[PDB]
Amino acid sequence: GARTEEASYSVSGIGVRKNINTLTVAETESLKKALRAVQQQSGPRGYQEIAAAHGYPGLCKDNGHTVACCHHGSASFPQWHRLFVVTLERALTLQGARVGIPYWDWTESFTSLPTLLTDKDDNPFEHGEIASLNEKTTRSPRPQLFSDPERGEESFFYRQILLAFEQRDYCNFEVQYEVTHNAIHSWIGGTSPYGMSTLEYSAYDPIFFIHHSNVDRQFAIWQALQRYRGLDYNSANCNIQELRQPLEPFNWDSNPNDFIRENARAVDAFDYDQFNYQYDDLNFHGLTIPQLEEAIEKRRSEDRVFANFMLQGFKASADVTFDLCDADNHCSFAGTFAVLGGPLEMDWHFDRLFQYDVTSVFNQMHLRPDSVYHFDVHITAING
Amino acid sequence: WTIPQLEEVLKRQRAQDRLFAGFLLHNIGTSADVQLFICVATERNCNHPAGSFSVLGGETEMPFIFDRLYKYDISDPVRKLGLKLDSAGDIDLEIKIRAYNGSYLESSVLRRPSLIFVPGEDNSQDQTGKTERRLIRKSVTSLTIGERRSLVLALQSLEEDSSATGFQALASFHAVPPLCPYPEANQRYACCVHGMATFPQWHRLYTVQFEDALRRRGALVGIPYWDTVNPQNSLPAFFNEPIYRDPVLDVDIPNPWAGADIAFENTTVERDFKRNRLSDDGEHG
Amino acid sequence: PFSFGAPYNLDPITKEYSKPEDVFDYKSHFNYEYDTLELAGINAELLL
Amino acid sequence: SLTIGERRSLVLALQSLEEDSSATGFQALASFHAVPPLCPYPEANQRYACCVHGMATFPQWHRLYTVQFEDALRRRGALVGIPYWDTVNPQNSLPAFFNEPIYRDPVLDVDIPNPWAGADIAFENTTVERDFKRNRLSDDGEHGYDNWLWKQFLFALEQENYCDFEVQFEIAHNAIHAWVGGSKEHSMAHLHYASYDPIFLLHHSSTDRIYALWQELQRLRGHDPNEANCALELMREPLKPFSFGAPYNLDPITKEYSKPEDVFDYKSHFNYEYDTLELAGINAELLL
Amino acid sequence: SLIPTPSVLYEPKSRVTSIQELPPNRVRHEISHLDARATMSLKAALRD
Amino acid sequence: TLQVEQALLKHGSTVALPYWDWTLPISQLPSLFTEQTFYDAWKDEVLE
Ligand SMILES: *[C@@H]1O[C@H](CO)[C@@H](O[C@@H]2O[C@H](CO)[C@@H](O)[C@H](O)[C@H]2NC(C)=O)[C@H](O)[C@H]1NC(C)=O
Ligand SMILES: *[C@@H]1O[C@H](CO)[C@@H](O[C@@H]2O[C@H](CO)[C@@H](O)[C@H](O)[C@H]2NC(C)=O)[C@H](O)[C@H]1NC(C)=O
Repeated sequence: GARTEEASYSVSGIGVRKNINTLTVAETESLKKALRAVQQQSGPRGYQEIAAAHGYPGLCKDNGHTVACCHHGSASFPQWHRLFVVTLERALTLQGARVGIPYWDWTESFTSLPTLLTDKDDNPFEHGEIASLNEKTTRSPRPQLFSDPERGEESFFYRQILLAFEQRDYCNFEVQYEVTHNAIHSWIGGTSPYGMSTLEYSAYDPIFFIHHSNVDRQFAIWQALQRYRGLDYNSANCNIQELRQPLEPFNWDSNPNDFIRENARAVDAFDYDQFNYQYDDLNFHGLTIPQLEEAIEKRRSEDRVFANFMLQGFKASADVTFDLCDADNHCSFAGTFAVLGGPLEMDWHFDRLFQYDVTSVFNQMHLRPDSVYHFDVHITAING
Repeated sequence: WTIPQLEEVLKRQRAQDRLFAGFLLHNIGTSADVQLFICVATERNCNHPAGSFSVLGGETEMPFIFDRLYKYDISDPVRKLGLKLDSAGDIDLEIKIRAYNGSYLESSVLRRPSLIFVPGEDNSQDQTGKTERRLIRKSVTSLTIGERRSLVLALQSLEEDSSATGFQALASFHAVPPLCPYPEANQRYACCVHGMATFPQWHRLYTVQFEDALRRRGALVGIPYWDTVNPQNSLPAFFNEPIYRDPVLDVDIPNPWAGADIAFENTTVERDFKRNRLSDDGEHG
Repeated sequence: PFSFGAPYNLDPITKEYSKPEDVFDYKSHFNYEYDTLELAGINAELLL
Repeated sequence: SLTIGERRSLVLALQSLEEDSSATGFQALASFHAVPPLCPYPEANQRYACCVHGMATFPQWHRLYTVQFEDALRRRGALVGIPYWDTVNPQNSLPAFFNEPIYRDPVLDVDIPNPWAGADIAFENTTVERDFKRNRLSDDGEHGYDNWLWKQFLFALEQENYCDFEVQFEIAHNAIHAWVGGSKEHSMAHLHYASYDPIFLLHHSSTDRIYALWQELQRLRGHDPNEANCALELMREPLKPFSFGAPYNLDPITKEYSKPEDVFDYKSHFNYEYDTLELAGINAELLL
Repeated sequence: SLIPTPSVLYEPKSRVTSIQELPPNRVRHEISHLDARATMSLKAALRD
Repeated sequence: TLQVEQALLKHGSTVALPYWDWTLPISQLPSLFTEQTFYDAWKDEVLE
């Protein structure tokens, strides 16, 4: 007879996260088959129950309310989703995957969905099914997704990223970063409530994981540029008391992984050295860290006007628009954004304010702030 | 980690590409350290370090020189600084020497460092799936010892054969005995097409008929051609000396190219080289 | 006599090429080429 | 195998180049290769030569140098690129094409002193002398073709890595230099007098041919024919003095290919190609 | 002393299998695959 | 005119002497004749 001498399936020395266009046939098919297999099978590597952390039925309790307490507006947002994606990657590589999940950046002037979502035969990325309530999730792209009226054919999110990277302190990054995180979710969810604009159906679509990989990437970009500029790059100096609680449910006994269990905290989450996941080329449009600083410098060296807000939750999901009307009431579009919310969440709050650059409209319409004017804000639900 | 589960971890580590820096080093007198700086263009400034390592040295130590280069990894600082992983032309490294007692040494004591990048092991197959067999013909004046010996031995082997695919039988197509248009007809004559419109076709099919057979018989190269358009003050010795001296065996063989004899008529053929004007020159060279 | 087969002519590779009408593209029917189609050190365009 | 017409073209071109004294002349080329040394930064107090010897950029620099010579010669007027002299085979005797100091021009029905026999140096007014060792040519080995450098080139032509190629490529390159320089220092054996010798061109053409052979030798093994991964710290700058423009690097093609990376795509960048990518009467397709 | 003292390196065996290329003689075909030309050539070259 | 190009080629000229045109609108004598001195960058001298 003969002995197999196989298995033991070590999960360590985690590989790389390449771009969507830097993939070949073998790796793509391996990733898709692994995703389908882990979506089918149940257990510790159970995709459905591991994704149940963002929606139905909810697995968290607060003041007699059952929710999915994935932080979605507090000051601990990035690390929760970082550990989420790490858990998914570890689960998929435990069964024999090849590399970590790719990232689909949006800062380019893309005119359509990537090639991953355009496949038709046995690709799990196209649709998501939940046995708990038995329906198919649907994507609702909108024409404004590929159109930007404020500046032009440049990507909408470039302005948000540049107005997010100038500052130094930490807890004033989430305020300008969560809006960009959630606006894409809302737009890709579209008019169909069974998509990503909601919360219960936003967890069973790989687009969610790809988006979260990209936002983790840009958070790492922020960390690296802060390290270069010479400030704190492993912790935060503001709002400590919420940066110590266990990152539930990762501190339960239902954690198949061991490493994340003991260090499923907030401060130690700022370093990914031990988590073993790494990026290939974190460059930004081919512009590197020795370039972003003076790009931001030349952006902020001029005079600007900001339409500051104080956002708050209302347990619902709806897009936000605002229009500027001068003394003669020449109402005109100036900008828009979104907000994250659902019936299965807790009433979050922003510790600090929110900023938005509106210099273009004033400079074009000669509306120097010495005059009289007003903004009308419309809160448009996903059904209009 | 025990033995049977870290080998795949090492393979995974080697799988992706990495950056590196190369050092050469020897005895310096006293144990000290090294310092790395990543000089990057803006002019250029050098403040952020990559890493460091140390060397051992003492005044009583045996003088020595190493053989092969020493590898160090700078992948983590390079990637964190975020420049191009592979197109790292503009990065320049800087060397600083820290002594044990806090002193410094000028970097000229050691050789200038290099920079090395290695691609990952993502490659699966490297060798070409299949080559292409094509024969190439060269002039008689551009032969070398190896293939010349190959050709001469192949021809001398072919000549002395007496089979159906023998030299005599193959060359018998041209003339006597006549075998054309077919032996069945009571009229027998040769059909070396001459003056008609199939001359090149017949005389090229004849040559290829010899060529493929001889290539199978053991020639690495096609038949050499004695171009005559240019002047020939003295004809090449390749077909003059009856005896060819093999370099390998140091043997002497009657060269088949030098001459040959007829089988069924058994009478030697000579060559009339009228050197009166075969070496023409004209009045413009 | 190349039209004749065995035993008069033994090789098979010229039997299918005994037709004179299709023995011009030697580059594809005989896989044998020259070093260069030169003439006494003069190439095609110069000779033209 | 060169013809009489090619010999005439080459001899007239060399006679032309060996007489003018412009910025494009034989003395100028000697200046580019060696003393007076004006490298890398001419205004610097230290004097250095651009002949990069002892690194990975040696083949690229010499290939670009031969490209410059080819462009100059074809501007002068010639029908073929500069031929290569191969020494791998054991030659019975030295070819007389440059050995014979008097070349017979049949078109003009006259004789001309051959410029390939030698030359003279400008700023010293002394003629460089040619030395030979017919014993070196006679060196053949037991198998005849197993010459002294045959084994060396064989050992050179299989290194999968790139940066370990030049380490013996340089010793092969200077082997012929030693074999032809002789006792005299004013000869091929010294760097300071290398472009004053015509055979320099022949030997370096042969070296470029061998490098070209390796270009597909590695390609059959399936790798990058334009890879310089292990020399990034040295490939960051254009090759000198070709990085300059006026008044030295007059040729715009050399100026705009002054970069070291792009010199690898020579087959489509310089419209010149050796007829036989071959070594010693046998092609690489079975050398593998 | 102007050159460092040298060392010795040992390049070992290479147990990888290789497919050698040789002319289509001194290569032992199988008997059935032989054709008429080969058979006649062999029998003549033996009876000789 | 023919009597001079061969002489210049013998004396080491890379190109022959071209012609002077006036068909195009002519304003001033062309620059190749205006200057009187240049710097060689080969002997630290000048030449008219
Ligand atoms: C369709 O539009 C209605 C009208 O706004 C949305 O109803 C809101 O959300 C829930 C749904 O019953 C309730 O709180 C109220 O009916 C509305 N609340 C607020 C604050 O407007 C409804 O949600 C929309 N449909 C979807 C799928 O979102
Ligand atoms: C640190 O150690 C080095 C190594 O010994 C010292 O350098 C030597 O200094 C002595 C006298 O100071 C000289 O005689 C030697 O020639 C030096 N050798 C070398 C290799 O530098 C150095 O002086 C020490 N630091 C201080 C501050 O004294």
